[PDB]
Amino acid sequence: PLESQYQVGPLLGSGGFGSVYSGIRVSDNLPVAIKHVEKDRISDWGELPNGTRVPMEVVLLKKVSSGFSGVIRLLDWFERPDSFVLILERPEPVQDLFDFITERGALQEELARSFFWQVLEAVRHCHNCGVLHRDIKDENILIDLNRGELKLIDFGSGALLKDTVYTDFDGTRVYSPPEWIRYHRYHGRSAAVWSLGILLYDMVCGDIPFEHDEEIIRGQVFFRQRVSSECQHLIRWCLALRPSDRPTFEEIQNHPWMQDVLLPQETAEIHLHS
Ligand SMILES: C[C@@H]1C[C@H](N)C[C@H](c2ccncc2NC(=O)c2ccc(F)c(-c3c(F)cccc3F)n2)C1
Repeated sequence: PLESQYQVGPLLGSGGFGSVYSGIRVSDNLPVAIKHVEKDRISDWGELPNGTRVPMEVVLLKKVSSGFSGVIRLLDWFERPDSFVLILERPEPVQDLFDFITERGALQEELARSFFWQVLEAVRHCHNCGVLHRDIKDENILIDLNRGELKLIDFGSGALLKDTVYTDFDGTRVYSPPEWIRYHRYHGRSAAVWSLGILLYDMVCGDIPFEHDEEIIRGQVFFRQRVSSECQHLIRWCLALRPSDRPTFEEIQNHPWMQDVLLPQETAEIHLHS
């Protein structure tokens, strides 16, 4: 049984993704997050190695499970008559990047560099494991405040990574690329790089650059805060209108703005513990 193994704590939040609760594993008192999703609300379904019908999210989290701590670990999962329940690792203390940015405003470039580098390492891990997240954004990034380590969450809009065109999308529209808005078509890696440009702008400006479809299509970036020329260049490159003009993960990590990154513990020491 599920509610014999886990002591349910308060509701953390709910939305399109389902309902997420704080929890504790009864046996060892390990902090967990308990995600409930109704079967009717799941459009994308996957197949487990031994042919079991499960939400894509379970397939994807299983593919990215390893010792690497840049992706939230799926500890267990359960099927109920009209729902699925996922048990996820829960760092303590933790804060999502959206709340962190709301609280602190625009981030110092040294902090934004450390955070962006860790999300690039996490997204490269997903891609290397054949997983495309499709909803990279501040709300889907968790900060392990004690360790200065960032974790990617919510693979509910994800898909298996492929080299052919995607014509389906259920991620966040203001992080979606102009090829999706205009043609309902995009390729995995270049669409991920566009969302990364949106995220980097969000970190250094304290808000997203585009709100309307017309602004995404135009792709003209206005800087509302003081941002270095090198950081502005990387953002504008990730936000290139033509998908083939966007940098690869290697070109982002070799960019001059990305050099001399702080270690996660140094990041926590300078920017989080203080
Ligand atoms: C209340 C959340 C708001 C987010 N901005 C989004 C979170 C989310 C959305 C969709 N699917 C799954 C998720 N959550 C998770 O997998 C998950 C896993 C481990 C965690 F430590 C947390 C968590 C959090 F994210 C914020 C505060 C406290 C937490 F425990 N969440 C729910």
